Amino acid sequence: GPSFWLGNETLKVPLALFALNRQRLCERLRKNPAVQAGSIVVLQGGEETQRYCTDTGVLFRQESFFHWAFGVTEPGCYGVIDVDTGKSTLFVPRLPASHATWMGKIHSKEHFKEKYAVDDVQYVDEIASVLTSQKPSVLLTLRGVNTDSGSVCREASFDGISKFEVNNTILHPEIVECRVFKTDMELEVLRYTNKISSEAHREVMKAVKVGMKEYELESLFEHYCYSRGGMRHSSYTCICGSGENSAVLHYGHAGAPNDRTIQNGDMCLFDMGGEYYCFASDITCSFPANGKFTADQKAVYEAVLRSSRAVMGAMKPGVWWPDMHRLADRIHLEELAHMGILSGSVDAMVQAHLGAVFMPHGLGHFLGIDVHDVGGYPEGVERIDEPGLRSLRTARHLQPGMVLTVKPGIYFIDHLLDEALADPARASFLNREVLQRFRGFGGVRIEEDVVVTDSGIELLTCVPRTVEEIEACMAGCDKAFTPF
Amino acid sequence: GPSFWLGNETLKVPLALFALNRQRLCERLRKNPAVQAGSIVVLQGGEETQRYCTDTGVLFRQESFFHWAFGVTEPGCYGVIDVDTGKSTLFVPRLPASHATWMGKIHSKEHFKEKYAVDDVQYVDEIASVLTSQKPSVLLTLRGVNTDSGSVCREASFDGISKFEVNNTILHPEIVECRVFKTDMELEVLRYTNKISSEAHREVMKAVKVGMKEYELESLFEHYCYSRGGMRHSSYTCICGSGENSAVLHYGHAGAPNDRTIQNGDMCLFDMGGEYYCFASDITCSFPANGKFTADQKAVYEAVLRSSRAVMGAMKPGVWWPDMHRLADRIHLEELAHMGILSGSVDAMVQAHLGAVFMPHGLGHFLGIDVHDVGGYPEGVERIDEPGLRSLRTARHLQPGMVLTVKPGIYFIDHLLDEALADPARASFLNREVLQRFRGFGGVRIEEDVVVTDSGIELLTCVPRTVEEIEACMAGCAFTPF
Ligand code: PRO
Ligand code: PRO
Ligand SMILES: [Mn+2]
Ligand SMILES: [Mn+2]
Ligand code: NA
Ligand code: NA
Ligand SMILES: [O-]
Ligand SMILES: [O-]
Repeated sequence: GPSFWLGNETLKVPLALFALNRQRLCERLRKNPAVQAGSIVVLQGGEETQRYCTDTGVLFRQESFFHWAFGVTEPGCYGVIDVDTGKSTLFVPRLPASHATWMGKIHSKEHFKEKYAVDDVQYVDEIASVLTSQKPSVLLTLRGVNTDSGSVCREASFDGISKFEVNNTILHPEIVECRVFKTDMELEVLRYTNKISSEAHREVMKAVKVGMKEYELESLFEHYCYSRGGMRHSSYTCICGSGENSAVLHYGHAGAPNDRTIQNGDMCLFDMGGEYYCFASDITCSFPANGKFTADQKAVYEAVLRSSRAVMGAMKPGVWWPDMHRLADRIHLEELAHMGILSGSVDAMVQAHLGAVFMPHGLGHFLGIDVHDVGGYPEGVERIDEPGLRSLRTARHLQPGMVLTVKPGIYFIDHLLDEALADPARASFLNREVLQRFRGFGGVRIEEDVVVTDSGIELLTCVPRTVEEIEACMAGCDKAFTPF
Repeated sequence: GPSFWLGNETLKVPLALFALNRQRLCERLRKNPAVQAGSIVVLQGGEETQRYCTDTGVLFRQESFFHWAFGVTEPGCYGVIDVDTGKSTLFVPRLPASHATWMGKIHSKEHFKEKYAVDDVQYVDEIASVLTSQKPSVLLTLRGVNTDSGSVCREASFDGISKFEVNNTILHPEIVECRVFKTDMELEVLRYTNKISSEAHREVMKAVKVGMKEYELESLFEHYCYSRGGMRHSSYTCICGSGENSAVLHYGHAGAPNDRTIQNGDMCLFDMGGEYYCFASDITCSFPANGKFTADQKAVYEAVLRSSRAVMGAMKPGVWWPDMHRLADRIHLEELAHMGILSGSVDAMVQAHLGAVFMPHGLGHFLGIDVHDVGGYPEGVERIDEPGLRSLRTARHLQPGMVLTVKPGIYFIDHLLDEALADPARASFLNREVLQRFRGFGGVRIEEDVVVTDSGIELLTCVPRTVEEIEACMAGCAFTPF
């Protein structure tokens, strides 16, 4: 069948990938007691947008549920799926003649049918007529709450939909659950996004020089990803934190826009991941700006390397993800004590939630169509009300087919450290004489993308990780490393 | 005073630029007989957004009127200007403690006051209280219609604004008119955006090889602009049309995403412009993919070079922009006749609107903080309902301080050609046997950015333009990323 491809050495993605997602969704819905015969799933694609009130077009990126079901790159579409038969119909915009002048060829419906390997193609303005002719029992539309943003998914609507029976409660948890479990075809794409982003991270490590602006490496990363990988988008805004900025978890946004000059002695924390055909990657590399770890940098870095590898070694089906977070916390505390930053009983440190001072974010999250992927907190799964753990984006147990980021880190964040020092329950663990040395250090984060398998995990990411490997890469020796 | 700067060799932009814009706006408003004493201009800045229902942040780019007045890069702000005194107050978000963990330093109000060189800074949640104490007659807010998008400008609103008298009609025409005329400080930024984008176009011409994907050059262009120019954004989505795609005017969008392989014998039409601190550039270069113009390519290319230079040579204060568009049409028709594509009276061709078959878009437009800048069709300036001219984004007369793109082109667009061939009023001019050879040629566009001066224009763009210059540039043996 047909494939999405951007030529050169980019990945051919079979449109069969999306056909399989539609089949899986129907199979799940048919087993749902709330679903009656003759139901039709109705999804609305994203539309073109502009900057504010201007005619400056914003580059269109498809809505993630719609992409998952159809793989369609054009704005203004709808898509429906007959649950009982699996029959898929794509609705495409009926374009004005002038489109041919300004935007390009006005493709036929048959062109789109062949391109996307759907069963039928119709024009958007015909959706009420076409659905009326099929005499559905109920239309199943998308509405639910994203547990990372708090936003409500946009339910499909069209002229005449009020004449149909519409249910907007059934679909969301079911299509979310399908997205949680990646197919082998989806894993092929995520292997590829990790391949290209890993290569780009290695090029950045080779290119980094003291005196550069952070954004020079953002630019280089995205250029590798696009020109070599066909990744027109990143999965999220690049985080290129040097020096103290490496303690800022989502550094690089408009308010802190990767605009610091990299200094000798700084640590760098570069959290970047290209997106290919709306599939994510998320990789974080930490390294010394000048290519040589100091003793202090090595100690903090290897503490996080230890927790990274311990978690990857422990992950397998049945493991409760919050237990992996607590494992990372315990290892960070052990290593911070071994460094002289902390002293006393590590058991007592754990009981006092001291780990969250140094890692105030969740250990990792689902990854897929969205970098913070859906389904972390389905009904019944509760957020843990403790420091650090409350920021986990899932409290689920691991099962084969899930894709997770594993992103432990240690940071020196002044207001968190100062809170701890003001707190009798935590203050005694801290050795200020040693800690003062790490004020303004920033932090280290080491992030891998992995698949949960029957036997453990498959590591997708391929970047240098030991001190020796990283120093070699920065010296231009990027291939001299061996993944976990 | 303070300046915006992204280090290295990037441009230092004084915040005085925005203070001058605020002064100019107040001066204009004070002369408006409808404006009451004690009026306060109230603008609302852009807010952070995400992709659909996800938590995937979209990189924030400031709303253009707000940027013009304040130069503020942070989301979630408001800004007000006392019309009578010119006093400026910026309102910034009161951030939660956790911002320091996730997003960065929680700057003081004093930090923002010094950064932006405004008269005062307050928190957004105090805007009603602050405005109340100033006892304004009327709040002047922004509402009007953009004549390129047809969208309505988003009017400022805040909790408690209902307690004020608000006028949303006066401001828009006045702040639009101010934006039409660029200050010397604004022109310095537009010289810089043209400089970097010109350099990036030259690098692309040197890098193009047969067999590359169009998007490889989009990527290279944006990388040059960001890494060397500090241009995090482009002014618009890059248009990298090779072969027949060079006839597609806004090629490169998600539906036609710069994904063709460049072939031997193709013409390339690359329309790209980096954005610096929300100031635009817009440059188009046309050239043969293989570095050597054929006879047919040279003829079409030099026709557009001729109209480009003729229009630039005629531009000066008082010139009616639609007359320049018609000048370009007449030149294109003359040249297409010399080539043998057309035969007959060029006068009669013009009367039949044949020029619009080959150039269906407007000759050019205002450029500034938006690439299609505001103010092309103020009240009293009408759109001309004729082929080609109806797509002009302004029908104004030129005045000093206006910044315009000059972008003639000739394209071979099947459905326009087919219409013309069916129409007896136009078909007689077209020589089918010659035209057939140019089906699938694509097109040529040559686009310069210029400023109207007291006596003529100033050219901002600097790329190779003659056939000799282009061939020498592409044969050049500087920018090696990895
Ligand atoms: O938002 C999150 O969950 C991770 C934590 C470090 C940066 N991104
Ligand atoms: O939209 C416009 O006015 C110009 C025409 C060529 C492409 N951009
Ligand atoms: Mn990340
Ligand atoms: Mn242009
Ligand atoms: Na190096
Ligand atoms: Na900029
Ligand atoms: O991350
Ligand atoms: O253009």
